[PDB]
Amino acid sequence: PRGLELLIAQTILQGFDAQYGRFLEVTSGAQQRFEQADWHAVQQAMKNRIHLYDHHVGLVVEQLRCITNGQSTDAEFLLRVKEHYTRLLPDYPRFEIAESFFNSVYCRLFDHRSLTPERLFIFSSQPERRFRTIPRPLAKDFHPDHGWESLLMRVISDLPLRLHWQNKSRDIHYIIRHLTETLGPENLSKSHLQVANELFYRNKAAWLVGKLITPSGTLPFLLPIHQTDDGELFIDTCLTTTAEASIVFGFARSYFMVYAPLPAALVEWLREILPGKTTAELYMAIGCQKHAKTESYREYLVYLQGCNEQFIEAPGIRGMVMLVFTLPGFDRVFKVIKDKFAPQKEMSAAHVRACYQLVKEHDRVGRMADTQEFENFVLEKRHISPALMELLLQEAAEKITDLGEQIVIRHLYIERRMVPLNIWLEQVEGQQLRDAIEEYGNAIRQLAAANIFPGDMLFKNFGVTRHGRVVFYDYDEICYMTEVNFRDIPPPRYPPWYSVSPGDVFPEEFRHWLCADPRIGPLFEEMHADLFRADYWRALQNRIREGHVEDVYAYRRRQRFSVRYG
Ligand SMILES: Nc1ncnc2c1ncn2[C@@H]1O[C@H](COP(=O)(O)OP(=O)(O)OP(=O)(O)O)[C@@H](O)[C@H]1O
Ligand SMILES: Nc1ncnc2c1ncn2[C@@H]1O[C@H](COP(=O)(O)O)[C@@H](O)[C@H]1O
Ligand SMILES: [Mg+2]
Repeated sequence: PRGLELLIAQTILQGFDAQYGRFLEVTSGAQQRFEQADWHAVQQAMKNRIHLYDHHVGLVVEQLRCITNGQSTDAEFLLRVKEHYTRLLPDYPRFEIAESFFNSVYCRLFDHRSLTPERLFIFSSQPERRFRTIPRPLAKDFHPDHGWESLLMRVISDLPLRLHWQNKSRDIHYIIRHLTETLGPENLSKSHLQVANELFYRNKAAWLVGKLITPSGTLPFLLPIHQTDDGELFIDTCLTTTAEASIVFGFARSYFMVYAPLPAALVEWLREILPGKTTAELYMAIGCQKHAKTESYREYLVYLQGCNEQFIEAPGIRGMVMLVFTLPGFDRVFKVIKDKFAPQKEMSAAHVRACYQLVKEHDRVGRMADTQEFENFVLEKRHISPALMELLLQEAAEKITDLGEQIVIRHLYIERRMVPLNIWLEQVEGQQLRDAIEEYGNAIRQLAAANIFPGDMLFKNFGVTRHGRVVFYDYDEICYMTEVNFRDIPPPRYPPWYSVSPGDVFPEEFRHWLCADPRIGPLFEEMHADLFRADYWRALQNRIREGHVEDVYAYRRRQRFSVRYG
């Protein structure tokens, strides 16, 4: 009886302990991967780290099964287990993530249905932290008592990175000028530094994240440590702006790889810098993706209970395969695969689902948005707008089940809500339009350089962020770059003896679409003409196959030290 309820509760908790343990054993390898520039490893780590959590929830559920099987499928029994599990939390440093794990297990057990607040931690059970004193620092303070050249030499001479610096003084002085031109000699000496103990690794970079304490108030202080074609460590640029920081930790970049024995602590410190990020967003930034899903559902529930607006179909051009809706004042959209696709389409829901999975664990490169897959998402009929309820019933009838006052959508994705780039290009003008086309062209370029070929490059498949960045979001259109045949001469039209086969792509036909509006055409020819040349694309897939891995700067290129300062 009791003993069993306890074993279960404890095997679930032992499960979380083990998964987080494994999770950071992986993370700790980031330094070595970067130190030996093993770029291909860095990416496999991103995939293995992402699967860990589900792997363990898997093991734990199997155990839970053998351990009983008869009771696992029993809601009365699990009510007790939750009871005990909850009494094990007051101790655990990572209790919040411990709750998510319990939920994950609960869900696998009941195939994601009947999720009441009494059966799982949809809410928390624990009092809000509101931090005391971290058991151990997590960040060090640096005062310029001879500082700036001394302060910096001291911090640069603290990184555990085992490679040679290709002229520190050089980089160290670049940093000084920036601060100087930014704070003014006076306050620069009134201001100090507080840099996090751990480096945030991502791709071919090792990030330093600290706080610039100005008498004006605290500010972001980030230094992207890069490495030369032959192992030289150098600091490329320095960002002390909140907006800048928001991009570096943007939702369209792969999560950072930062060693964090106590996540909640790290998250809270982070709020200071980039204060526009919500709780889930901060977790997601440092890698706790599954836990952020838990927090996302909470922020959703909060916003929902506090608004008298109904769910309506997302603004823009309706799609051939997905049905996407949103709440007026909410910063996300829901996307569901439609029962049947438009005649012009010949792919399976399975393939669509595969693409979303493909990009989730991909080097998102800052151009593809993170998404959250939800099984059996529940909505309250009285919340769905009449126009939308009929769309769902007509387009996704198979994916929705009635429950009287509420409906259940079986599968769906949730992602950052942006404004469809096709709408932006019709709202913006002048400089703002140039910035969009450049931003758009560079999106294609970077996706391409990371073995991702957008399927349909039409504006309607891209979105514009709060910062005016163009991010791709129509994932089932995608295919790997080393999997498409680029061609020079386009097939005749007379708007087929000229045989074209699956995989063929004619970069010159792009002119026709991407340049039909006289407003933007010229802008393309000026900033992105290369995109119409099949030679350009083939060169790109050559470096891919050659195993090359292009660099990505989470900032404007004209901010790189080697650009502005000589
Ligand atoms: N992240 C988003 N933010 C804002 N609107 C979005 C977002 N994602 C999709 N939409 C809305 O839905 C439309 C895009 O639907 P979408 O392109 O994703 O279906 P689909 O992707 O075309 O099917 P397929 O992938 O096979 O091309 C846009 O018109 C846009 O208004
Ligand atoms: N259908 C759902 N409705 C509401 N929350 C969910 C749903 N599915 C999963 N979650 C939440 O997301 C976390 C589980 O993610 P997962 O393990 O992939 O099922 C849990 O902490 C749950 O609170
Ligand atoms: Mg589309």
